[PDB]
Amino acid sequence: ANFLEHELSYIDVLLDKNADQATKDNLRSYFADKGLHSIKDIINKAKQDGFDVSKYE
Amino acid sequence: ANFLEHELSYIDVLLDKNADQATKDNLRSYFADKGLHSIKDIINKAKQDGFDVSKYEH
Amino acid sequence: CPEQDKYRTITGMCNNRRSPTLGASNRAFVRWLPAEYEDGFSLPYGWTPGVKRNGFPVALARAVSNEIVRFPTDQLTPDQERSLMFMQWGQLLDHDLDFTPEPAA
Amino acid sequence: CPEQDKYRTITGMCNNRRSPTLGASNRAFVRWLPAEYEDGFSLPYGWTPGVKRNGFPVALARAVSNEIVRFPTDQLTPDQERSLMFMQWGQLLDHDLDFTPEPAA
Amino acid sequence: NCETSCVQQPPCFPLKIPPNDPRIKNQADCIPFFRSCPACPGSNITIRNQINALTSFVDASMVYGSEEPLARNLRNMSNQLGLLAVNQRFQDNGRALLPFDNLHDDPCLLTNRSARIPCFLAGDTRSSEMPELTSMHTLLLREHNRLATELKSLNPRWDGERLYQEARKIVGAMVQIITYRDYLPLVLGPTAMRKYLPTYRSYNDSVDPRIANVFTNAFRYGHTLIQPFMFRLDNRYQPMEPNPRVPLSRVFFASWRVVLEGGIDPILRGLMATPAKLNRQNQIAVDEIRERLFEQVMRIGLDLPALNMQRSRDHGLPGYNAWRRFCGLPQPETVGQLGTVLRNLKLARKLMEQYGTPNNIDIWMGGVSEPLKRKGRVGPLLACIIGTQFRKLRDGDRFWWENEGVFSMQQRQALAQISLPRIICDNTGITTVSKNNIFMSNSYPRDFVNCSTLPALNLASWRE
Amino acid sequence: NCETSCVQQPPCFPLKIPPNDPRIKNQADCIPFFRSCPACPGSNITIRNQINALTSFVDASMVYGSEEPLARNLRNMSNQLGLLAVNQRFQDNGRALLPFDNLHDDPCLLTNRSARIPCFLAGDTRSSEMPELTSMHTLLLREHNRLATELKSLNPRWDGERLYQEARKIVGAMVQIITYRDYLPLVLGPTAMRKYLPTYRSYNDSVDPRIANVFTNAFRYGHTLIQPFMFRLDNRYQPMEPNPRVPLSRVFFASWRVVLEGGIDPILRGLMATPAKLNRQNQIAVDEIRERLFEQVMRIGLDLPALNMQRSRDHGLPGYNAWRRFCGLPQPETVGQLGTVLRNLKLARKLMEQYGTPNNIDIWMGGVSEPLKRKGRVGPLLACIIGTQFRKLRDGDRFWWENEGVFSMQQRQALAQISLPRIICDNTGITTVSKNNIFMSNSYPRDFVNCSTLPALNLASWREA
Ligand SMILES: *[C@@H]1O[C@H](CO[C@@H]2O[C@@H](C)[C@@H](O)[C@@H](O)[C@@H]2O)[C@@H](O[C@@H]2O[C@H](CO)[C@@H](O[C@@H]3O[C@H](CO[C@H]4O[C@H](CO)[C@@H](O)[C@H](O)[C@@H]4O)[C@@H](O)[C@H](O)[C@@H]3O)[C@H](O)[C@H]2NC(C)=O)[C@H](O)[C@H]1NC(C)=O
Ligand SMILES: *[C@@H]1O[C@H](CO[C@@H]2O[C@@H](C)[C@@H](O)[C@@H](O)[C@@H]2O)[C@@H](O[C@@H]2O[C@H](CO)[C@@H](O[C@@H]3O[C@H](CO[C@H]4O[C@H](CO)[C@@H](O)[C@H](O)[C@@H]4O)[C@@H](O)[C@H](O)[C@@H]3O)[C@H](O)[C@H]2NC(C)=O)[C@H](O)[C@H]1NC(C)=O
Ligand code: HEM
Ligand code: HEM
Ligand SMILES: *[C@@H]1O[C@H](CO)[C@@H](O)[C@H](O)[C@H]1NC(C)=O
Ligand SMILES: *[C@@H]1O[C@H](CO)[C@@H](O)[C@H](O)[C@H]1NC(C)=O
Ligand SMILES: *[C@@H]1O[C@H](CO)[C@@H](O)[C@H](O)[C@H]1NC(C)=O
Ligand SMILES: *[C@@H]1O[C@H](CO)[C@@H](O)[C@H](O)[C@H]1NC(C)=O
Ligand SMILES: N#C[Se-]
Ligand SMILES: N#C[Se-]
Ligand SMILES: N#C[Se-]
Ligand SMILES: N#C[Se-]
Ligand SMILES: N#C[Se-]
Ligand SMILES: N#C[Se-]
Ligand SMILES: N#C[Se-]
Ligand SMILES: N#C[Se-]
Ligand SMILES: N#C[Se-]
Ligand SMILES: N#C[Se-]
Ligand SMILES: N#C[Se-]
Ligand SMILES: N#C[Se-]
Ligand SMILES: N#C[Se-]
Ligand SMILES: N#C[Se-]
Ligand SMILES: N#C[Se-]
Ligand SMILES: N#C[Se-]
Ligand SMILES: N#C[Se-]
Ligand SMILES: N#C[Se-]
Ligand SMILES: N#C[Se-]
Ligand SMILES: N#C[Se-]
Ligand SMILES: N#C[Se-]
Ligand SMILES: N#C[Se-]
Ligand SMILES: N#C[Se-]
Ligand SMILES: N#C[Se-]
Ligand SMILES: N#C[Se-]
Ligand SMILES: N#C[Se-]
Ligand SMILES: N#C[Se-]
Ligand SMILES: N#C[Se-]
Ligand SMILES: N#C[Se-]
Ligand SMILES: N#C[Se-]
Ligand SMILES: N#C[Se-]
Ligand SMILES: N#C[Se-]
Ligand SMILES: [Ca+2]
Ligand SMILES: [Ca+2]
Repeated sequence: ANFLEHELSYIDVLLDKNADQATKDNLRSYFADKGLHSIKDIINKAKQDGFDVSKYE
Repeated sequence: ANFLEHELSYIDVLLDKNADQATKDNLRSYFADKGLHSIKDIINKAKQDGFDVSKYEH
Repeated sequence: CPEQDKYRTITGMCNNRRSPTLGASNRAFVRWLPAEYEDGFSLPYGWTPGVKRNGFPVALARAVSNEIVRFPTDQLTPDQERSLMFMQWGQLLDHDLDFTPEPAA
Repeated sequence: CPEQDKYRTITGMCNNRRSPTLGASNRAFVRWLPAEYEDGFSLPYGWTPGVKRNGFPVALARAVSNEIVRFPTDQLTPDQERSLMFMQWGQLLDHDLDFTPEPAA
Repeated sequence: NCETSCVQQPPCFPLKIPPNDPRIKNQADCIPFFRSCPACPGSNITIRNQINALTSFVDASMVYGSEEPLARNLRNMSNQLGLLAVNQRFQDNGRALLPFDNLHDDPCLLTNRSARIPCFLAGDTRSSEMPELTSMHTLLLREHNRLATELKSLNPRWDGERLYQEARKIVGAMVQIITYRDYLPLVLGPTAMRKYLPTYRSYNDSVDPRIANVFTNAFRYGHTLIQPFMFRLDNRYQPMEPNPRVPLSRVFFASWRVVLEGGIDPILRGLMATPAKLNRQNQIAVDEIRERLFEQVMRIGLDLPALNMQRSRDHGLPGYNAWRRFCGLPQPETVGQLGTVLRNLKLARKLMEQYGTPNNIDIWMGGVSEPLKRKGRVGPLLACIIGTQFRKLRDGDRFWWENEGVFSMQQRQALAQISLPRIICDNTGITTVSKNNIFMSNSYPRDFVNCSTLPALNLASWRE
Repeated sequence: NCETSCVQQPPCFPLKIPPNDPRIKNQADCIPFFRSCPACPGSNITIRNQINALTSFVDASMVYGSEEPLARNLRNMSNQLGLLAVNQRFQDNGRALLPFDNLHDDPCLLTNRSARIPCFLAGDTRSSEMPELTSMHTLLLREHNRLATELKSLNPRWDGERLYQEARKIVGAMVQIITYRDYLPLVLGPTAMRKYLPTYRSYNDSVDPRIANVFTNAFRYGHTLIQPFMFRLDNRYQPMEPNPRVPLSRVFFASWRVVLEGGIDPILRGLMATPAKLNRQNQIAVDEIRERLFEQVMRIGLDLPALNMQRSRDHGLPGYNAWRRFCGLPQPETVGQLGTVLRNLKLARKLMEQYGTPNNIDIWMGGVSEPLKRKGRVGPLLACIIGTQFRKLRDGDRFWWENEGVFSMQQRQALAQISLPRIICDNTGITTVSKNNIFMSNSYPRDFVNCSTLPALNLASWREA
């Protein structure tokens, strides 16, 4: 289950306005295989598993 | 265990007044291994599993 | 296992002292090869409609029996050198070796 | 298992097409001999106080370590013809081959 | 419920019906089949495997039972004579019948309903399946009691436990001797017998004596030997009137025929003086087992060959070529190669039509298709499997009759005189029996001798 | 339960403490032990057996993982470059470290508390157990990314999936080559290598490639090779001050040392330029594993040799003589016969004092006691078991690198150039590496060459039109 620290960098890509739309959908698909279906689900999972997520507003 | 037809003959031995004392102990012990601890347990098991035990009733 | 004994146990337990279930009753068969199931581990070939075995359709057991095994029983060939007791000892012997349980009703 | 493929699966599934779990992860080890347990099927030798193995007491593994394995570590013999990388490749390779899970507390 | 439903839901694996079936025109029907019990039920992780409910050893557990409660129930516990229990309602011209079992759904009762004769109780649950089998069960019961009686006379101090065990040990040895001296050479033939069963050295505790899963299917080669009738013969080896030739589909579970149509003697004579069916490639197995198996006691007639093939799939058995390779035999890839292997391109074409490759041929079907070794009744594949199994059962049996310490050298000299004809003489009303090897001898009067010509078992070395 | 309790209750099988133990004075204490998970839990019918959580094949599953979810978590999914994921907070003089794992109970955190460096994430869960191990994991991570990078440049149309698989297949082949060409001959020695690993013919689908239960214990022969220190060396192969020789009891789970005490290069140089411990009959295993195993992260120091022997009992393994017989080797009954077999009557006397018969000698103890085959580091018993295992892994592997159809004949000619020294040159700041066979070469400068002298892997035959 546990959110992994390197997966925090994926949250950045998904929020990068200039990140490619295909690139985001491949990450969205990756997180959907783990039961995380929005960016809000991803950020909340990272919070619960112990990561500082305060930089996401 | 279902009660077996040949085990009816053991009920006869246990009731034979002139049957050997050790012989009855052998059979008492055999039925005790099954969880049949009286002759009432033996004859009621024989009833439920299909055989007539009224032919023994004293 | 007793270190000395005189007779076989009923279950077959302790015949082999180093591995005492070996040949004893209510144990798994040994496998001489790896098992071949539709799913790798459980489902028999012919369970799932359309699933092939090693690139080939699974043949209905009854079809195989119909086309291969069936013969006109008027053609029956008696064995000059074997009694019917020869088949019967096989079945009696089989019943000393293996019974495979199934579920009931 | 797909009829044609190009890469290994991650799990090892389908490497062997006739028996597709063989060498795949999360499966039982194969045994080259019958297993030897105190009770025939489950309990290890040394489990029950006083139960012998093949007519002899079971030795505390720590006692065997104490009496046979221990040595003054400062007298260690270096291997002239092997690097320490030779041990390290063994452990890395072992980690390609087997991990035996145990229950979590 | 697998017996009535054609739905494929655990634990049911019913046999589907092909188009243009010669019996079952309705493709929505099926032949019933329950999958064998898994060793580890419910498991994701394990590779499914089946259970042997019996002792693998050749120990006459079909007489004595393979579990301790059944073993007690089979014994006569009313005295210290060390006897097996006998039928309390019926005898066979004065001699013991097997006791009756108490099954909640008794198939034997369904054969002749007016007769009300249930299935017999024995060491193995299948004792009633054909009366010829029942007769052999009965013979061994009698032999035990006869031996127990004779040993009691020889050793008056011996208690019931000692008598039972000593008799049991003898019966065990007799089954082993008959099997390995007389029976198996006629299955395997001389070459394979020498190859798989070389002369006994000694007990080897590293020989695994378990039954292999494949042997449960391979040893059903014997289904090819089965004749479509039960034959009964009078004391002159003539037909026993009025019903000398009963169709097999009318003897399955027909325990009443042992009890009421004149006991075991007519059946044993029939077994001795009738040939087995020959397995031929165009005549593999008879319609009494292929079309009408157990049709008296079930909604539909089963197909025993089809069951065998379904059962090998249930057990996850590899196909023919994998077993050929296991046995060190050529593995044919093409129809032409399979033709060479079978000496029969026509049969090869039929097998390839059904299976598509010789890799997929079910072990029974492939096994029984092969031509027979010289003087054997199996081909090389089945000879390997069967021979390998029986070697393990001998060499991995700590109580094998020849193993140092099981019997004295005198008891062994005595046991070497046993034979199945002798056992029949000693426990039936038959006074003329097969000569030679009983399993070859099949023709009255040519192959027959008077009982008095045969050497008895001398129990003098059991004195104490 | 089993970590802190000395009560013997399922699934715990603690090792009891003998009287007059040299370390554990308290006889009421114990060495912790959890029995390995049964394949069929709770069963009265089945004979208990253990599980392998990994692919038996030599497929670099310690890099890629043995389960699909782990395998995707180890990948860099932010682009189509086909890369493995790398640490996002730390580098090693510009190079990738392994990503950090997220464990509920992280042992690595307990080694240096101020440092707060958790265990690494890898294909296998044990990657942090020694930093030397970690270094090898890190090396192979880098080599994957290097190959994926080079193939991207060679085949720009290839997507992330294709790049990852092609790199993965190459890494797999490199592990197989180093294993069978370089490593195993120095384990088995030439006689046993010829006997158990004759020249590859072709893939055989009737060879069972499973790991045998016994191999899990037999292959722990390598515990006899372990040296009581981690050695770190600078770029002149001199001791890296301040701590060039760390006791092993201070490196177990010490992931911080890779991150904060100067990366993988000093550890790899140490591996290359230090000898292994020789296994001798009177010097079987060192006190850092026998007395202090994992003592930094646990209530008590474990005994790895004792664990091995307890583990063989847990797994129901037959004793020494049954395995000798299996292998077709004489079975000694008497102390004198065991003296002949061990070429060592004194060791034979010790073994018989403990076990009473050679039938009961635990397989590891018996295995590692045997004198070594000429030019090998195991005796005949272990060579049979290990040799048989690795033959099955080669011949029963459909994707073995030599098998027809796995690589082109050109890719095979290219892969035959690979070596572990070359891999080190390509993925570290090291410019001088072991010559020869890396596994024998152990002395700087005698056994060392410049990286420039070594042939690189030419990927030109992976070009796709
Ligand atoms: C493909 O590989 C298989 C398997 O090979 C084995 O493993 C590989 C890794 C190599 O090490 C080989 O040396 C091994 O043999 C080969 O098939 C095997 O062929 C041999 C020889 O034909 C078979 O052995 C025969 O076995 C007969 C049956 O008894 C065996 O099994 C019982 C029960 O387990 C046992 O008690 C007995 O002792 C035997 O082991 C036996 O009658 C006969 O004399 C002979 O020993 C072996 O069984 C085969 N195994 C399998 C799994 O099929 C192929 O030949 C090989 N083909 C190639 C390379 O083309
Ligand atoms: C007591 O009986 C055992 C078992 O014998 C087998 O079964 C009986 C019924 C007969 O058929 C025998 O012919 C059978 O061998 C004997 O032990 C076996 O001895 C042989 C010969 O030394 C051993 O074979 C060796 O095995 C080595 C290891 O690899 C084998 O296993 C792998 C793993 O499955 C397999 O891949 C490979 O093909 C081998 O089969 C091998 O290096 C070597 O070349 C040779 O094949 C065999 O392993 C032993 N089995 C056991 C269970 O220990 C005893 O010799 C016998 N003793 C006496 C006095 O009779
Ligand atoms: C009168 C003779 C015989 C039968 C009637 C009969 C029937 C069966 C049946 C129904 C099975 C089970 C089928 C299934 O897979 O559900 C079966 C299995 C076995 N056979 Fe049969 N058989 C008769 C005769 C013989 C002879 C002569 C044999 C051998 C020489 C023989 C063998 C076997 C064996 C070993 C089995 C499997 C037993 C198991 O349960 O493990 N049979 N037979
Ligand atoms: C470099 C240091 C090594 C260790 C630290 C270490 C430790 C262990 C431990 C703790 C186990 C489990 C013990 C138990 O039974 O509870 C263990 C098992 C295995 N080893 Fe170890 N090992 C180190 C190093 C090596 C080397 C150099 C080996 C081989 C060349 C080696 C082998 C193995 C194997 C195969 C296992 C079993 C793996 C499994 O779970 O299946 N080890 N080791
Ligand atoms: C037990 O043996 C005695 C003596 O042979 C006999 O009278 C009795 O019928 C037997 N009983 C059973 C159940 O076999
Ligand atoms: C059925 O059993 C009775 C015995 O009570 C017998 O007379 C009759 O002939 C049997 N019927 C058949 C079909 O043979
Ligand atoms: C993925 O690759 C890019 C480009 O190399 C890198 O900057 C990024 O950190 C990587 N993400 C990982 C390894 O999680
Ligand atoms: C622990 O780590 C700190 C910070 O990384 C380092 O300065 C220190 O020397 C290390 N040693 C200890 C306290 O074990
Ligand atoms: N009659 C009887 Se059991
Ligand atoms: N016997 C078998 Se798979
Ligand atoms: N595959 C198997 Se057991
Ligand atoms: N491998 C074994 Se038991
Ligand atoms: N004994 C066993 Se698997
Ligand atoms: N230290 C010692 Se032996
Ligand atoms: N039991 C079943 Se599918
Ligand atoms: N024999 C039988 Se079901
Ligand atoms: N001795 C006896 Se049962
Ligand atoms: N072999 C014999 Se009986
Ligand atoms: N006809 C006859 Se048996
Ligand atoms: N069946 C035939 Se040819
Ligand atoms: N011809 C042949 Se396999
Ligand atoms: N070879 C043959 Se059947
Ligand atoms: N057609 C046929 Se088999
Ligand atoms: N074979 C003959 Se006749
Ligand atoms: N069997 C014969 Se001829
Ligand atoms: N699990 C146990 Se003991
Ligand atoms: N030090 C000691 Se033993
Ligand atoms: N696990 C099993 Se059989
Ligand atoms: N930082 C990290 Se994974
Ligand atoms: N070394 C340390 Se904390
Ligand atoms: N290596 C380990 Se736990
Ligand atoms: N990945 C691929 Se084809
Ligand atoms: N060269 C090699 Se494996
Ligand atoms: N081959 C060798 Se060392
Ligand atoms: N740590 C040290 Se020296
Ligand atoms: N344990 C420590 Se620093
Ligand atoms: N083991 C521990 Se705390
Ligand atoms: N065995 C011996 Se020396
Ligand atoms: N003991 C010894 Se070397
Ligand atoms: N070398 C590297 Se990232
Ligand atoms: Ca038996
Ligand atoms: Ca692997």
